Amino acid sequence: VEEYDSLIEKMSNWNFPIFELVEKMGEDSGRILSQVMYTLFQDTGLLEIFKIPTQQFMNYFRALENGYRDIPYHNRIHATDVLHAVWYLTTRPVPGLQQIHIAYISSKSCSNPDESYGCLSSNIPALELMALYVAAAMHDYDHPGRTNEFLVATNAPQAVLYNDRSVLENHHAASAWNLYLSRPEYNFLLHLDHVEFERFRFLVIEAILATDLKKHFDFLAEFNAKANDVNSNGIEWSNENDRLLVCQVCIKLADINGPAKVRDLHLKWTEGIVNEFYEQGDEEANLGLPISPFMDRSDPQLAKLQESFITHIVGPLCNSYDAAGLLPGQWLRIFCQLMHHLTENHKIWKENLYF
Amino acid sequence: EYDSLIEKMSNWNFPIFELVEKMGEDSGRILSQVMYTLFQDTGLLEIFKIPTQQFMNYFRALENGYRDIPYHNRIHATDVLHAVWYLTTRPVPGLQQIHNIAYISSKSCSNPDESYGCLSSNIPALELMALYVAAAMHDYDHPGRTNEFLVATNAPQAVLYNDRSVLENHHAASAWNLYLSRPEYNFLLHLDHVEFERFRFLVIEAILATDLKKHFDFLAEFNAKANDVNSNGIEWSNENDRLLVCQVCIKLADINGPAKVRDLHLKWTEGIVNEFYEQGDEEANLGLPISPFMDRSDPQLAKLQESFITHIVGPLCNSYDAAGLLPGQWLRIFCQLMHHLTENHKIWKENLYFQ
Ligand SMILES: [C]OC1=[C]C2=C([C]=[C]1)C(O[C])=[C]C(C(=O)[N]C1=[C]C(C(=O)N([C])[C]C3=[C][C]=[C][C]=[C]3)=[C]C([B]([O])=O)=[C]1)=N2
Ligand SMILES: [C]OC1=[C]C2=C([C]=[C]1)C(O[C])=[C]C(C(=O)[N]C1=[C]C(C(=O)N([C])[C]C3=[C][C]=[C][C]=[C]3)=[C]C([B]([O])=O)=[C]1)=N2
Ligand SMILES: [Mg+2]
Ligand SMILES: [Mg+2]
Ligand SMILES: [Mg+2]
Ligand SMILES: [Mg+2]
Repeated sequence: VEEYDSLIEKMSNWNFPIFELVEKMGEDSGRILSQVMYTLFQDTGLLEIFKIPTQQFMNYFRALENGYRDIPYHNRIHATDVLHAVWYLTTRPVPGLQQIHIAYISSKSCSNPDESYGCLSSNIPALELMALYVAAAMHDYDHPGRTNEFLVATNAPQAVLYNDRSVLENHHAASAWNLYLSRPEYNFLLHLDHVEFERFRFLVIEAILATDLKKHFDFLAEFNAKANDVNSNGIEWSNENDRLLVCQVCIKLADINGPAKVRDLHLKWTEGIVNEFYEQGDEEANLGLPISPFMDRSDPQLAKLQESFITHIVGPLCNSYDAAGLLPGQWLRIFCQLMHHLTENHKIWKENLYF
Repeated sequence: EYDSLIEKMSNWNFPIFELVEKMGEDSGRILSQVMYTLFQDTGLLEIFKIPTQQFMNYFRALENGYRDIPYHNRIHATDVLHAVWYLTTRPVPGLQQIHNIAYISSKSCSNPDESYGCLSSNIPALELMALYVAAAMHDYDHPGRTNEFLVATNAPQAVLYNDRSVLENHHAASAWNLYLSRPEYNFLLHLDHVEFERFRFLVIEAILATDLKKHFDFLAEFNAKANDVNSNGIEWSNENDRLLVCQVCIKLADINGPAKVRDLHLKWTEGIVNEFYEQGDEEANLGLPISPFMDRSDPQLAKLQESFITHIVGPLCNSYDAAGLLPGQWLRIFCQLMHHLTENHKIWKENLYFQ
């Protein structure tokens, strides 16, 4: 209860210094995702709204956590960071977004300054935002630190099992749900009815499956058509598919936040993913496979990787989200914190490349 | 045996149940024998230098993976394989030829003249083999339940595949898993990494197209390309246009019954309802709502047949026929299975309206 208010205050910062929390937990850093999950459901009130008994909640997420491996990047910490991002993006105030309001959540840890500000929490039903948060928690569960391309190339059992389509992302969702159903001391959704649960599950899976970057430009196209058509009105908040698509793009952005954060955090995350890349290159080399781009430890091209990734993947996504007026910011023109971070970071790396 | 069979199968209404009966004790080998026969007829054995031993090893395994169930069995698999072969080889009125990169011709007929074309002339041999192999696999290890049943009951397969195309993913996944499960099966040993990778892709795409939840999606996409009056139809040079044609081809092959002689249509109908009723029997036992048309003690057999021919089969055949891809002959044009389809559609409309 003392600890609760300490943490919720730290996480109200977009640049939540998570690695300090991992260090502060030291010995019990393995429980980071379960503690943050609890904290955020309390903050959003999702516990009271769906009458979630704490024992099972904690049972499940404690299991989920342990399903994340001890690997540089695709671990409990990443899962937690992404969960934070989606929560922040869906709760915090957005300039010029209409409010509207089947239950809906509010973050106890802030009210919309005025009526010129809206929250996604006001426009997306609580059931749907819970899916997104739970999806964030699961989205990389039991990730083996290899890419889809690697698994397909090597005809890995998983790759065969899923016919080479969204191999990891299907496995994340499948083994996560398999866990949830694997014992009754996990069924924290016991107070949702058949239809609510069916739907919840659907929404979670769609959210997880959207994190595959092979589908990146497809998702991005579909979103600009709906949201960023100049002759259309953007997002019909009343429409089921328009709401899902918003959440899909939200988690997509949450999953790759680093370049839109302070350098300190961006670089820590970078360190993690390349270390995971190099382990894969090490294995590729051993099996006599062509070493994937930017995975040859004896040739980083770290500037080229960062710039390419910001330019081709992160940049266009954030601009679509920003153009659609869905990014939390404040009035002056509008100041969008992570668009500043993204631009500052994009410039630093353009610089290291050119010179 | 060879010349006997190939002559019988040159009939669109190939009387398969006679062949199953004629094979009697060796009726379990029907799919492997027909597979062999048709690759010989098309010359696919010589073109990809396929060693018979492994070919037969694999397909004999594949056969055994088909269960002893009313409808989704080796016989259905064989029927569908026949349909795709017939549709892709036989002469099509008014279709341009192009190449008759390897292409096949059926030893068991030449285009009567230059006013006739074959699909075999317009789709590469690699791609048509995928289709045929896909037909063979397309229902492998089918448990005689619907996707909706497996999803409803949170069956392990349904969880494994996150409720998307559950059976169709399993058909392709466990089929390929078998092919790779021992080297005495590798009949494609003379394709290079790229050719094989691609072949596999094409096979899976073909199998996954047989999910009827994607029916209206596939149907839309096809009429857009093929039957647009302001577009120039099918670019036979284009990879995606050719795949889509094969997808629609197998789609149509999987549900051919209504476009066959009433004798055959009704035999197939008998099979599927017997499979339906076994599922209803189980639904009843688990205290689940019995799915439409699955309560043996209440067939509504006319309503099922009429609905299915009108809403699923009818529109598909008309799209294929409008796009001028159906084998037929000049007079106007007589399309045999359009006649069958219409006569059958009328007989069922009649049993409904009147009885
Ligand atoms: C959150 O903070 C950051 C996250 C960063 C990052 C920097 C900060 C970064 O700097 C260059 C790179 C990545 C990155 O590559 N993540 C990632 C990649 C793939 C993958 O699919 N790869 C490498 C093939 C691919 C690349 C481009 C397009 C398609 C495929 C799968 C997963 B995952 O979590 O499952 C995650 N993430
Ligand atoms: C080859 O010749 C014939 C084939 C016939 C047929 C008559 C002749 C027939 O008469 C009623 C019905 C069927 C049929 O239903 N096949 C089938 C259906 C579904 C399915 O998805 N069902 C039942 C829900 C559904 C029904 C209609 C529309 C959408 C969904 C899954 C699979 B399978 O193999 O997995 C196979 N096939
Ligand atoms: Mg991932
Ligand atoms: Mg991730
Ligand atoms: Mg099927
Ligand atoms: Mg079938």
